[PDB]
Amino acid sequence: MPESWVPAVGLTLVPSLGGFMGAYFVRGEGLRWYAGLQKPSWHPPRWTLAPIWGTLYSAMGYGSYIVWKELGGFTEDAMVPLGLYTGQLALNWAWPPIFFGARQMGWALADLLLVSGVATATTLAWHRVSPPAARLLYPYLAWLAFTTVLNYYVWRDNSGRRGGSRLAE
Ligand SMILES: CC[C@@H](C)N(C)C(=O)c1cc2ccccc2c(-c2ccccc2Cl)n1
Repeated sequence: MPESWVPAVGLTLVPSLGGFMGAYFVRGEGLRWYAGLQKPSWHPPRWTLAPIWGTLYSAMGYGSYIVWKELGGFTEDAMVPLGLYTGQLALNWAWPPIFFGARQMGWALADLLLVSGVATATTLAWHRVSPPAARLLYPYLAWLAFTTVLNYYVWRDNSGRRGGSRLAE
């Protein structure tokens, strides 16, 4: 039944819901909390990147199609890659603690799950089965890349107070 593939759309929508909740914190009252925290001046509007999921959303769907092209459809072979993404992503969903509160600066946890979670699961499955699909992710690298640098600016500003010895002259 065609319904078997339909979940592919759901596969990409699922992760979007998780990241949204984390972004919702800084987006809302967190803004007040951020007043204490310093955000890089080159930081773009919150409503701008927040929509990124829309960008990754479509890519994840079409990317899976590429995998379907090689396998010829959904077969035990196809279940391993796409299935892993749904499963591995869920296990990772359990990692973030800030989702419940986020009141604490621990927001950094969103960064690790965000980047490694979405990339680690997709990379092992799609890359091996469909290397070309990895290119489709292209924007994923840029989006995740911003969080790495963006996170240091906020955390370093506060965390900078401690671990100063970590840096050399
Ligand atoms: C803090 C500014 C955020 C909203 N920004 C401009 C982003 O591009 C962004 C988008 C996201 C989308 C999904 C999940 C997370 C983010 C995070 C982010 C990065 C590190 C820690 C916490 C968050 Cl919400 N940051």
